[PDB]
Amino acid sequence: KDHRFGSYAAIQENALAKWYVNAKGYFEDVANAMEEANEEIFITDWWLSPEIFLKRPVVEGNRWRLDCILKRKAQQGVRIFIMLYKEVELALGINSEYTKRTLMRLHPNIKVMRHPDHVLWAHHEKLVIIDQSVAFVGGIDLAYGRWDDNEHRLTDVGSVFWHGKDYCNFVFKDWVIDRYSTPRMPWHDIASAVHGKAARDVARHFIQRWNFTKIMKSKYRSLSYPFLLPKSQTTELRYQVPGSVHANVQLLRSAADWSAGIKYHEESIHAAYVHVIENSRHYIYIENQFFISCADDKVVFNKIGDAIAQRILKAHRENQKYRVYVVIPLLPGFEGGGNALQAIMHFNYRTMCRGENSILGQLKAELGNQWINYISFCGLRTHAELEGNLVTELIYVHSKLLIADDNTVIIGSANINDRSMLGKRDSEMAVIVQDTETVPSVMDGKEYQAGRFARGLRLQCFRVVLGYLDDPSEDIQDPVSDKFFKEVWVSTAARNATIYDKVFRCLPNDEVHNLIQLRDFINKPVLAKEDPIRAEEELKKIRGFLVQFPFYFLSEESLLPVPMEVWT
Ligand SMILES: *[PH-](=O)([O-])[O-]
Repeated sequence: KDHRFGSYAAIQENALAKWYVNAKGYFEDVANAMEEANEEIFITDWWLSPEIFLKRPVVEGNRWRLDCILKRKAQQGVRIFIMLYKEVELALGINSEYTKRTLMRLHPNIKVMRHPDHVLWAHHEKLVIIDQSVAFVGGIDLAYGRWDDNEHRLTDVGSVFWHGKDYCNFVFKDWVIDRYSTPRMPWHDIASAVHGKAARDVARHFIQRWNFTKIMKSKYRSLSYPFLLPKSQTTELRYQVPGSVHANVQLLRSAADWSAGIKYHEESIHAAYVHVIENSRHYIYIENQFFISCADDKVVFNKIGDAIAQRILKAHRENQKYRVYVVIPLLPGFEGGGNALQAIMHFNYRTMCRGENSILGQLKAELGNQWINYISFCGLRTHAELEGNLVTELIYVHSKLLIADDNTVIIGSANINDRSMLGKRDSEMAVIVQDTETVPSVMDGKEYQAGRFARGLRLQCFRVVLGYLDDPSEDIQDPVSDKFFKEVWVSTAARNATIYDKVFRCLPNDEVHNLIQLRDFINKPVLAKEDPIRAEEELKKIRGFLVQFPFYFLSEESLLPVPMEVWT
């Protein structure tokens, strides 16, 4: 049938849905949903690490370690199906071959596929579906480094939260791991759960890929790899994710012949994103790992960055208040080294501010200097003391999140880049949630009926990044007023950025325009070391994690050197 946005799935009205800010709650609920499975567990991952703990701090021994959960459910008769991305032979990587063997050795009811063969793009969706009745969709893999809570801690010297290989730091530091010298990289991300017919929609995507891959590879043609069947739409599971509310939901994906055997590619995530931006009335809030857009229909093609610029110019033309918040990582992570990092920085900046085609280029040409009233670009950072020394690290924004108007959300695996959005490249999954239940709220000082689901999630985002967890939240209730935008959002991002720059002289920043200035810069003395008493006094004025994004880091470098589309 013909569905909205050309999705493979219909709008499911009054579906029960949940959101997650960071992995702590997500992994706990996944663990409890799996514990209650009776028939089927389906898992997809870009990377899966079998020994991660889903509940922490650890008690009850290995009861909540991922491999032990799967094994005891398989032992009860639950059939477990796992699809892993097959990384290049030359990748240091994801170790999918080892992980497959580990998993299938736990019990015969556990069946694992890897795809694609290389003798290309990737499978990027991160899904857990239980009994085709509860499904989790997000940006969070069941993998090392992902677990985090809203404190985004840099340290763990008792090994209370990140045992062994789970203590990771994927930030580039070779411009030219041991937990006693080096802080971890915190993992900031977003996920969701859906129930009922919506969950059956997630299952259908997983079944389509499973059966497609089964018939395409010799090794999976045997009876031992079951042919999967969708649960009849006529028919649930004795688990409801606590905290869920009813809303209109719709599954969306990126998929194509190579990834799912469909003849015409699907790019319904992309379509949904452009639609939500175009129809927003008050604000959009983006947290995303990448920010590669602004189409020249030669090297970049997706329409999101141009939709943003054009929505702002409409607000200006109608003399309307409209805000765009953009939170991305301060540096790209690597999980080619430095030339890979630089290529992604090229395209992120190309979308933001480098070129007349940039978002800022387009706004300037029509708005000149008034662009500051409409958009703010940020990353995340934090600090701590490690073994008597002040340290800082960026917080990796791994999210793939769009919120509009406190009433519409898109959560999934798709990054703002062509790889995720065009549909023909990496395979991806997202869900759009549109509120049907509203609460009395405020929007530019005016009475406003906000959506239960989207407002709750936007407020939790705000609390995390602005520093209002467990605090009176009056200052953050209105997401578009001059008072909030200037005195809370833009002020926090500038204040924290200034403090971190002064205390740590950390990269990235607006002073370092070329790689040779970088080397000299980092050899200069650092206050955090020279006068820690004073540094610690200055850091007491930090509130939240938000920091203003530096437009001019490696300004003068041509950040390009492998085809371009690998980076875009
Ligand atoms: P994904 O795990 O690369 O965004």
